[PDB]
Amino acid sequence: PQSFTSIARIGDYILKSPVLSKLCVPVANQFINLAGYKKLGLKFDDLIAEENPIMQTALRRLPEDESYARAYRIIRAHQTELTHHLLPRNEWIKAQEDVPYLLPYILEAEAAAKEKDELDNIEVSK
Amino acid sequence: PQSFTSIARIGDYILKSPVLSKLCVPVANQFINLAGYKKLGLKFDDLIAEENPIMQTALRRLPEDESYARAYRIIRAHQTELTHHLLPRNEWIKAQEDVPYLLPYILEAEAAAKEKDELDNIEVSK
Amino acid sequence: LTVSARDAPTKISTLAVKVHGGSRYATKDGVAHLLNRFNFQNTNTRSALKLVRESELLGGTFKSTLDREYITLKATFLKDDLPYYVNALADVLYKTAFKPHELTESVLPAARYDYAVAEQCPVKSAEDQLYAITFRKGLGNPLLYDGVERVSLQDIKDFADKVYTKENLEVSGENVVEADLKRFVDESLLSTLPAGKSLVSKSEPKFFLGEENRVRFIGDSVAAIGIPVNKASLAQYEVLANYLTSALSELSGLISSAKLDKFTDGGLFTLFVRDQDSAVVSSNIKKIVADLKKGKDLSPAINYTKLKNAVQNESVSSPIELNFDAVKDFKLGKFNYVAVGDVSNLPYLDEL
Amino acid sequence: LTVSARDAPTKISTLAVKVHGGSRYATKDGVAHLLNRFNFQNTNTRSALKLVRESELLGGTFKSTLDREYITLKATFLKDDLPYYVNALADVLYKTAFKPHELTESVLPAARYDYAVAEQCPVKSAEDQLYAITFRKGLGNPLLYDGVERVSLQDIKDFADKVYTKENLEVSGENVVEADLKRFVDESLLSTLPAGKSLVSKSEPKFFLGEENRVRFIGDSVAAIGIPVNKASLAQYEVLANYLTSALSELSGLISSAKLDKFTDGGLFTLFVRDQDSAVVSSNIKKIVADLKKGKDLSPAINYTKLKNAVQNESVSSPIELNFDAVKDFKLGKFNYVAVGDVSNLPYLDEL
Amino acid sequence: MAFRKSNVYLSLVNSYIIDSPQPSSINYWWNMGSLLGLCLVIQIVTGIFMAMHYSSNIELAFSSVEHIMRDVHNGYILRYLHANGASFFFMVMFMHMAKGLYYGSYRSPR
Amino acid sequence: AEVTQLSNGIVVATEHNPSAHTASVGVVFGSGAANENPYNNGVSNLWKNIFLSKENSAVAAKEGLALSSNISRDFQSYIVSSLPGSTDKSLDFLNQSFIQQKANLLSSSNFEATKKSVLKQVQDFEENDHPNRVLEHLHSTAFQNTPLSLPTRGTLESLENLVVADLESFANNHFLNSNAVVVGTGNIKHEDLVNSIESKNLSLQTGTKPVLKKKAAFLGSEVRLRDDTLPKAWISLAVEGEPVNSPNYFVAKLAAQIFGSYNAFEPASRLQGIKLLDNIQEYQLCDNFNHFSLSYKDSGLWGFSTATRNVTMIDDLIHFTLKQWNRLTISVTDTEVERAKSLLKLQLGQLYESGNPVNDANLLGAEVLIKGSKLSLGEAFKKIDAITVKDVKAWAGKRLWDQDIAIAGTGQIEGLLDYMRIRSDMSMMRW
Ligand code: HEM
Repeated sequence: PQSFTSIARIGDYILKSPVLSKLCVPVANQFINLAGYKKLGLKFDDLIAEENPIMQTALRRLPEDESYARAYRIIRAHQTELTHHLLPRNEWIKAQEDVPYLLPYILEAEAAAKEKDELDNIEVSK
Repeated sequence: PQSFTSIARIGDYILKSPVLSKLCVPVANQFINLAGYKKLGLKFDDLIAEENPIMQTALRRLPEDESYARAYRIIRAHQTELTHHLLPRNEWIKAQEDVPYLLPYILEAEAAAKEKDELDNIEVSK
Repeated sequence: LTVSARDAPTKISTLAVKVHGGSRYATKDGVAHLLNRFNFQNTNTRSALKLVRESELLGGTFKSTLDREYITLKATFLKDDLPYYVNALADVLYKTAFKPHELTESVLPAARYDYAVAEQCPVKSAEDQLYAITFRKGLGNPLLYDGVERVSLQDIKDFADKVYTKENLEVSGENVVEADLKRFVDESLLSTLPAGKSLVSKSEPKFFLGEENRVRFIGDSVAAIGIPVNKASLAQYEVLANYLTSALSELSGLISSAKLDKFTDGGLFTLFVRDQDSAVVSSNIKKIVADLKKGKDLSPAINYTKLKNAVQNESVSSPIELNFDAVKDFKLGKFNYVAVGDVSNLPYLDEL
Repeated sequence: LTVSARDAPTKISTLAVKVHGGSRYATKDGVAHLLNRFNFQNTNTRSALKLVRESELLGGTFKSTLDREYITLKATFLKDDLPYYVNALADVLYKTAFKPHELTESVLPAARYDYAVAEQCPVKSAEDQLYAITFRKGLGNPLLYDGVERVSLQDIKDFADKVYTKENLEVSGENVVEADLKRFVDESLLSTLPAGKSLVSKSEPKFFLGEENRVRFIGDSVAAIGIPVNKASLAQYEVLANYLTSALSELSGLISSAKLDKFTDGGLFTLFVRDQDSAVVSSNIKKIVADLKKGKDLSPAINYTKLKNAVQNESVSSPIELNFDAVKDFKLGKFNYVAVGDVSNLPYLDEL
Repeated sequence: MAFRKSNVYLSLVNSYIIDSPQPSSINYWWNMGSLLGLCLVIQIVTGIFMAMHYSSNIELAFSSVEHIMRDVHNGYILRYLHANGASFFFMVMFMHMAKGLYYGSYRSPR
Repeated sequence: AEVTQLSNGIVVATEHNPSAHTASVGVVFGSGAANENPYNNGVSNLWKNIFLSKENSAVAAKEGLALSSNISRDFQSYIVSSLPGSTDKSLDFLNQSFIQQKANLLSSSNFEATKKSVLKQVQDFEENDHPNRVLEHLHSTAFQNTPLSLPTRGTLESLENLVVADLESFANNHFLNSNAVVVGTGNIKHEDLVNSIESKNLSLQTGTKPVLKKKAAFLGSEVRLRDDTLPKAWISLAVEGEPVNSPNYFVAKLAAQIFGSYNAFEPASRLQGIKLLDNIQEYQLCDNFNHFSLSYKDSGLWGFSTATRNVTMIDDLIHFTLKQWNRLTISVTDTEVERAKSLLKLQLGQLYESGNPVNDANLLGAEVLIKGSKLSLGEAFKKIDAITVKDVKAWAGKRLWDQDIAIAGTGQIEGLLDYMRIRSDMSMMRW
């Protein structure tokens, strides 16, 4: 419901400014570590809702190895929440490997769709 | 509901004995031209119900010319029953061209399915 | 009609009828494959269902295979059911029904399946292309029907009563006594076949040398060489086959397969190198022919090829008794070539 | 970069960029067709959607086609929008994005469709088989990608970096001024290309004569003969083509189509006779070569092929001016042959 | 194919309550819909077997309810099942709605 | 006619078929791919390919021999087939290059090349041989954590850490003389064979192979290696069957032959006497299936292995063939019993009598290793025709009614419903 270019421009304006970064990035790190999606063995790019067309194109444009690892991480999250346990301490997703592997694909897909809807409502000189 | 081998057996026994033939075929000819399926431009073997497996295989084994002529006769009967008329006197199916064309395929298909039914209910001597 | 059987003190017998009706004698191509897939079907007396079910109750198995020369009709049964299977093979040789409704329903999907299976292997395509470039329209008709030349039902009927004649076929078998088999082949409807002409002609079938074909194919690449051989030089090339695909050579790791197809009149020695990469096919077939163009000594492979030909002529009914002791050496002359697959990265006949 | 065009006081212009990157210069086979289908995809600045919709609003169209030698990028526009289309062709030559998601979604289905279309027609199959048996790995690479050699995005990127260089291409145009087009090919992104090596070879491409290919095909039967011609014998075979597919000969009722494909080195004169029937194609191509092996008069065809050469040369702007007056007679020598379709009823090379 | 997938009513019952593919990780909050269906059937059944005795005048409404409570056989059971299953119906419905607006099943595909 | 004699060490078993040509002498050991731990696995296949290597096969081919080998789940065999007048050459070759010193076979050039070729062909088997690998995964999950669970070819992860020390330890621990049986098929007489084994002294060792601690126990399990790249869906489910030297062995093979094997594209296998082919032939629910009955030394399997291109109706195929399995216990007829009796006699005759004298050598070596003497083709036929319908019903109530199954699948098998439905569709409520 919120396009990722909006979140990207807000987040890049927060990160590249000095006075906001070191005062909002520690509370963001503590919020991510308090959310507890890493204890189920999940990066954040599995958590994103998929029933957009943008996420469908971004998941069909994924490479064929990251797609297999993503399907395994989702299935392991399903099973280890089915057992109402957590993954052991050796299989938690560490903070060094929560890289965005899907966000460049979603940014290029939403930029393509935004350019398409911008071109469909164009106005020539009247 | 009634197998065509039984109809063919009773009909052959009525036909090829000369006492019953000259008594049974004139009332049969009068019953056929009183029925009125020839005024719509139809042979008889279009009238048979096509929703048995025997009739479905007997239609899929039909040759390519008689299948197209059969489809045209069925569609023309549909249309001239829709307009609540009859076909004109030139386009009535004459009695000499009311040839049974589907009946050998029906007889051999029901003979094959019948032989399957009594081959899988067979018993060796015990 | 030559009845040639032998006895053994065992339980399971086989009865086979071999006709000379492969794609050597097909008028249109793919007609022999349609007749071979057509064989054990509806007779004018009983069905293809009644025959299969009552023979399974009697304990046997029908089969019909097809190679370049023969059509083989085999029946494997328990030993005390000989006259029923003799009468069944005579029934199916005489009076098959030949209906269009079973031509389209049962014969053509089986032919399409067998053609797709033999197409998806890249070595059978090279083998029949090697046949088609060695012998043009003798043995070089394609083995299987593929929808190129449209075959009717009337062509199948004409070919069937051309080939299913009494002087053409002969009946063999394992674990049957010859007296009861010769007494059951007579008092039958195998003796009342039309006594047509035998179809084999015994002079050598006019080969062509120094010809190349290049077939484009997605998958794995093969390169095949093929030498048409006479009847006198059959032993030397049989020793060469059992020497090349054996541990006596250093060329066994390169050659994936090598075999001599034998016939009455002559044969064809074929050699396939298959890989998934294609520079290895190029270097392998270059090494193979560049080492075979020098003289190889074939006398160490004589006892081994006597073993291999005893064990391969074990169960066939057509034993050719080759001598294998006038063999001393081999030097390759001219040879047909076919390259299937990644065809631009494969060497030509001038490069070999 | 030799940009040179011509002018005429009219409305609709075109501007073409011819690079030397056809199937002749492809490293792997099927690379050039994938680059040609990859041509008008998204660049690094603007997309392939914005370019199409914005150029439709500005009144023009793009195209990208591929012969055996050239890849030509064409733009047809209204005359008052020259520098936009020059900058669009410069951007699409310089900075195509080369995305794998644009490889598998948008380019591979188009290449699959075009290969299926050019494969379901038996004349193009005969033509490329005749090319591939005349010239082996030079001009005779296959024109379209079929998947036999697996090529992915890195080979397409390296081939585009090899062929999209400055001294390789030429720039043509109709209904543009020459001075401001020369000013607009500068001030641009086309002069900042790497000044790479030219790709055209001056040697004549080493043909092979007397070779025959026979490819099995479902549908119509095509017999095609093919003669590689030099640069001195170009006029004689051009007037032979325009004498054979004309009313002057007795043979245009038999010959479906005959054409001479010209190049800077030499050329290839191909002759296709096709039908549903195969004995018709047999007797036809036998009559064609049995009459062409005698001497044919080529004197009444001279003015007619001057007409046909003018109507064929005004379309392109790389005209090879033949003088057409040193031609007297024709006598056929050695020729390559290809038979597509119902092959077992088609004549072989020593039967002709 | 099977008769539970071929027959038209049994194909509906099959595709809804037999082999309808449910996600593998749903907890006990997703059973509230089955509970609401059961309790709706309970309300309808006890309501019919009370409306066979309830007369809806102004002189006979409360008197007929206390006639159900006192004289008909096991009528106290029926009236307390209706009047308490309505409260349990609304509490399981509130749990259904709160699960739906907590787990984000108001979102884009439903 | 299948004579067996115990010598000083070894047991000699032979059968003399005087009409066959190639007489075939070899030794068959009773230690297959279920007599080791899962870490040295594939040492049996590695020994087979060491014996079949270029050095050994060139030495055997210069003299006129042709080597053979076959590794199975309790017996492994080494067969030197030969011409009938030349079997003392076979015997002293098998003595001089397998039973005595093997230092020509076990140096690190031939062993390195053999190990590399074995690694390549095992990974080519794992990728590109799909029904055999799911029968192997069925064996690996049915008898798991128990020595019958092992792969025959060996796994890749437990084959790259094998050296000549493993092969020498296995040849010291399992290539014994109270574990070996020498066999002769083809046309050698019995007494010239033992005369040539007792003239030249042939004895491998003296000791006894180590006995296992854990017997083969079935564990009802499930596994799925779903690779949706593949075009088909190869699944195979199986229950615990009766082992060898069990009284309910031939009734297990007969109950397999009741349902037979099928092939959807051949027009002569679509007309068989199976009741399942009137359920799986109107929507074409499968391409082939074959009901095996494997009987190893301690236990064995019983089930069917299929392949399906119609990957949406997998559960219907499973449900239909499992209802046909319950028809064995409740209402099996007698015409199915007699059809399977004649077809089982035909199949065992096609297995025991054939042209190749090395398959007879392997079968004779196995059933003389486990039993002690070979029962003939006549006694097997008598034990087959002594089977009534009530024996099949008793065995089917014993081993097929509501028993634990083990499933192994690959390909597009999401349409395969998961385990408890397949387990509790092995027992119906009496219709
Ligand atoms: C949606 C489901 C239903 C709900 C939530 C519901 C709720 C209620 C409630 C709260 C009452 C008042 C009980 C009291 O006095 O405290 C009531 C009364 C009543 N309901 Fe329903 N009802 C439902 C369905 C039905 C249906 C379908 C019928 C008819 C068949 C019915 C018949 C009655 C009757 C007769 C009364 C009269 C008073 C009594 O005897 O309880 N109900 N209902």
